[PDB]
Amino acid sequence: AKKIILDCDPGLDDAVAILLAHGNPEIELLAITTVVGNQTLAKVTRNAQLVADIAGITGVPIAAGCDKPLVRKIMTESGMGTVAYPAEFKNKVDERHAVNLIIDLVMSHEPKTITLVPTGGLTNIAMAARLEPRIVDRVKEVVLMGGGYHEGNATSVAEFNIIIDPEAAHIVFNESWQVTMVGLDLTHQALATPPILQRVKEVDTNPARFMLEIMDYYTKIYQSNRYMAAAAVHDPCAVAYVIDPSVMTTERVPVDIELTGKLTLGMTVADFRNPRPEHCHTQVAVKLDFEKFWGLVLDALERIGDPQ
Amino acid sequence: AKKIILDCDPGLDDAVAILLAHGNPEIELLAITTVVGNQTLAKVTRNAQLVADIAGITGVPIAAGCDKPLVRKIMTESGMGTVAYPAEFKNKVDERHAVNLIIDLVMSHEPKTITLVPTGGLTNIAMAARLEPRIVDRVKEVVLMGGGYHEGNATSVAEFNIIIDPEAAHIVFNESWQVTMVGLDLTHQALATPPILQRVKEVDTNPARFMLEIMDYYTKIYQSNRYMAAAAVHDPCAVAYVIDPSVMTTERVPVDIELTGKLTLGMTVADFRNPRPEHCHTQVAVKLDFEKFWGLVLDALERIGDPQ
Amino acid sequence: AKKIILDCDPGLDDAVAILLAHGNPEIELLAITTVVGNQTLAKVTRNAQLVADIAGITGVPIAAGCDKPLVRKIMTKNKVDERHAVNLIIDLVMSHEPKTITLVPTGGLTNIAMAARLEPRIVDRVKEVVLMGGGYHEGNATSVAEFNIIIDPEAAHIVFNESWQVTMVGLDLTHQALATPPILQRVKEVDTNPARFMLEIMDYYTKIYQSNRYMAAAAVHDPCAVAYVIDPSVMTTERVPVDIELTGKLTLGMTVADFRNPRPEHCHTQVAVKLDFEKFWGLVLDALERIGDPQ
Amino acid sequence: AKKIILDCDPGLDDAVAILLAHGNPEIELLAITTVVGNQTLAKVTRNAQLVADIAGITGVPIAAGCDKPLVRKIMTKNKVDERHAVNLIIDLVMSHEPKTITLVPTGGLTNIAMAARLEPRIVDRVKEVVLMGGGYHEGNATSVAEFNIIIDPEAAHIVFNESWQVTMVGLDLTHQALATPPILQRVKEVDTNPARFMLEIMDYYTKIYQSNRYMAAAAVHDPCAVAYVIDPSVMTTERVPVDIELTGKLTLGMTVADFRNPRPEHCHTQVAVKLDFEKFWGLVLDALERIGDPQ
Ligand SMILES: [K+]
Ligand SMILES: [K+]
Ligand SMILES: [K+]
Ligand SMILES: [K+]
Repeated sequence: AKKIILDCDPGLDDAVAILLAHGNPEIELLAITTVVGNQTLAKVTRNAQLVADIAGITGVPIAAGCDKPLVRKIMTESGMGTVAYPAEFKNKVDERHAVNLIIDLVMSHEPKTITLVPTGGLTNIAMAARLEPRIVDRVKEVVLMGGGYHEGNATSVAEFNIIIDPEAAHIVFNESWQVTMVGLDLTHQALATPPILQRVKEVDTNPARFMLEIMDYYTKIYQSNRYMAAAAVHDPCAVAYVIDPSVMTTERVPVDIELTGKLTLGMTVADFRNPRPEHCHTQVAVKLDFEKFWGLVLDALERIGDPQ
Repeated sequence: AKKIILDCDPGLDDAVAILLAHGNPEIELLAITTVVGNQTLAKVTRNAQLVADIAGITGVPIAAGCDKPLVRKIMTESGMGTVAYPAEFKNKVDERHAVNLIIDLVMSHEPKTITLVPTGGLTNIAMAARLEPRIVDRVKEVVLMGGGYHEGNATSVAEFNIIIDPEAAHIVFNESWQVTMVGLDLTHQALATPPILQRVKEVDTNPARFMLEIMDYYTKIYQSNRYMAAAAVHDPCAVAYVIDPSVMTTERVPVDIELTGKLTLGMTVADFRNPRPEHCHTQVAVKLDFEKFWGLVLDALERIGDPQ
Repeated sequence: AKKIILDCDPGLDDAVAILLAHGNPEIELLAITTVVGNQTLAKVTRNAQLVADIAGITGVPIAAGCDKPLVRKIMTKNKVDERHAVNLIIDLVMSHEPKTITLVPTGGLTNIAMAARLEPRIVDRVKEVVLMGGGYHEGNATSVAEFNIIIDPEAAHIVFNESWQVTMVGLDLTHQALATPPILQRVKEVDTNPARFMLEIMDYYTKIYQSNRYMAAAAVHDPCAVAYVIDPSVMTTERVPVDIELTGKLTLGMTVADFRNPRPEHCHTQVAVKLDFEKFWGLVLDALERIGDPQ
Repeated sequence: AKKIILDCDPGLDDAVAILLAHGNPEIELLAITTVVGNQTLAKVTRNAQLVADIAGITGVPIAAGCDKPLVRKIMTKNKVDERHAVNLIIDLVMSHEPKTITLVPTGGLTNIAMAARLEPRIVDRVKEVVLMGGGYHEGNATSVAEFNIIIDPEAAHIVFNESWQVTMVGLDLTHQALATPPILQRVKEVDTNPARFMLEIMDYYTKIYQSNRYMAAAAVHDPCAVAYVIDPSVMTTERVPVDIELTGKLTLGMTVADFRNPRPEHCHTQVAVKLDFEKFWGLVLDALERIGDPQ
């Protein structure tokens, strides 16, 4: 079965993550919920709509959530890359706010059956926990793509999804549900190598082309500032985890969030020190199983086929 | 008319505030919403129920809101003082969460017609703004009892309602609605002097006795640590303001909230310095009109009469 | 009698405080120390030399102390002892009997702090500390902080946290020390080059500041610190606890005082409140007369 | 040749670092400075005197520096120059040619910081700074911070922010410097009271720490700093920017390094990574031999 709710801010990675989730047979996408990111909530939502349509997704609500972080200010493109949007989408946005939507699903289903998988800022997730504390013990677990125990990108020590809303992050990590942090340390191992891209080209389906198109567009921009032999895809990793834990190793360690540091704001602070606790609701992802991971993505694509 | 929503955490002051609001003919109480305080959300809510019943209030929802602050931990009695609760209340709690309730009222009414009057931590108010940004331009204004520009109590520089949830406070003060801060600087002038208490005793109504009972109980505890000739009542002041601005002087000054200080956490930072801006959505209360203020309370009592 | 060590970052008010220090009989000026202020240490030292000459002061060593705050980046005739203010300070205190000197800082506390940490024995020989810094319900560098504290918050934290007796002559008081027209008169009619040197300075930096807007009158600050020394009776004080904010984003460098009431009996800090305009001004004036004309 | 000034807070590792400093031919030990550490300055000085005797060291001045961190509250035969480490330090640097000494701090940076602020001319005479402090992906005092940094964060901030060349021999490296059984052998077979004095100390503080749990082996830290001096080749280093966290609640005192990649060409800081166990240990050992038996 494996029922989830994908909370994301569709830029390249979220799209793959949506594709994988939609395409993998062990996942049941209950919803796609959206959150402000490096692009506005409105833009990110269209993007999600765009993907939904490409992948041929149906009967899965896409709800927009929070347009700004809890407390911090964000204080700072045509379609998605070179892909134009149709004048109108097939898939529309619900009117329930992602937050309100997440609480109902959770509360309307059996306990410990839904996994939350956030791939952007933690704001909706945080709001929902604070708004309906009951959802924290119902949820099966929280598997998120974010943070980095020994690696940063937004900064020397910090990861985007976290620095974006450190309080929401603080809320989420300190609630009691079980939390799996799939951070930069793992994700950086997820390289779309030439052989992989080739394999993708071989699938020859609209969605596969679309994927490569957006990969190409973003990769260039990225691998254009400096040099990346290859770019890594992050978000899908979280989903891959729910499909099959064994796809990476994890470590049980306490992780909390820095809200006050000048240099270390948003750092996901991990304590791998001498006595490791007996009871810890947090864990970090360490090693990726490359072949299995990319097998999963390729599989999802083959199954999606050419919808429409 | 004067439609409001009273967001409070009923301990002594909130009760008077509810009495005044219910009893004054220029106020239309749309709702009583509850928030975690120095007592748990559950306890505070009963207290509100208790008052509602004493005052003979009807058709005004009492909704419970947030049970903890946004990010901080609170990390720390029989009826209400000597007053016992009945086995069951006449007034029940809605099921809409205060937050959800505040958004509907606001959104279901004409723009700029509802005044928010928070008398406890700002958590519900903050949650609702973040959850439905639209409510910020609809609301007439926000008149809150909290803060202190030159006076603290929770600490040397800080006031309870603010130190309790500094982020919620930060959210509220930084949103764009018009905000009137009725802080310790004003409130401390609101003394229940012997003559006043006498005047209250002269009203001779159940609600008046009840008031004195709770006044007495809390006053003793308070005026028992050290010496208060008289205790001041805070919360009602906010309400008095909406009934009639002229009851106190205010000053337009920018006010923001300290979230990082070691000594100054939660301080409502006010800038009364050399060029005062031309456009400022914040203002502070400075001088109380004692006679008019206590006249208002005495009036409300006379009008409430003896309900039931 | 009073022995002091006026620590400062000469510019308008320091200058005056210096004059009043010198020209007042009950003040014995062991030394004039220098600290980086709005201006570069160098400039502040020259300045201090200028004024010294101007006041016809001799036998008072003029030492330059620190040129950058402890941790923060500033970010925006008579000679100079080779002594670094800090060492000079230490000796003077080690070199005299206990509780006889009073430290009179009128810039940031960076020499004072350094000195307390280098030789700790001085906080308990020092008679008491009297600074012109802070504001308990007033700010200038910010809504809440004052120029002297915020420049070197750590330093200030240190000083305020030492066990010695500190008297904070903050903005709350100092904003009473007005330079009003009538005053500009009796000063004018003293006719000493210093008296003039006063108004010259009073005015230049009188306007500028009044210039942005409309400080109907100006106020001196630095002197008030001396004033109190000379005659504690000159202004009122409340003994309240005081500490320095180092981490607030809005409140950095705020002199935080607790006036809440239960009041402790054992308080080593206190704050200036009400000033006796008259007494104050006289003092200043007498001193100007007394200096006469520096041969 | 190498002239250094081993700044330290003697306890187990300092002790060794001292031995290796003395007993190594290429090291010329201008002085031994002392700084408050886990122990009181006093105790740390005595200790240093003990060891000095023990090593049969003479002509090396032993000065006590600061007894409390700059701002934070700690909170929980051979004689002592009357020189305060800080002054002593300043002279030595002012008293010799440019770029000839290397500062080797192995406690908190509070004397180094103070000294940089008192006489600024030293950051540009000093050859380079080599400290045993920090951790870039490792912590001991906390998940992320190391004992030497967190003790005096400001001080460390200062040092790391000065323009001089800093080499941080942090936990990442130092946790390689293991005291393994075989090692405990060749040491045992040196048969000098110092050699013994080593294991005596090695063991007492060997167990204790291994005692809480199970440091199969122990590691020395302080020495590694010396080691590098003696032969930079002894361990690898990466030139990355490094700064000190002063305000994080979880991250205070963290040595924050940026390994992100675009890498600047003009970096004055660098970090220790891989150690040559062998080369390291030899060094230590040779030094023990060379000391022979302190007459
Ligand atoms: K994302
Ligand atoms: K209240
Ligand atoms: K000054
Ligand atoms: K050490």
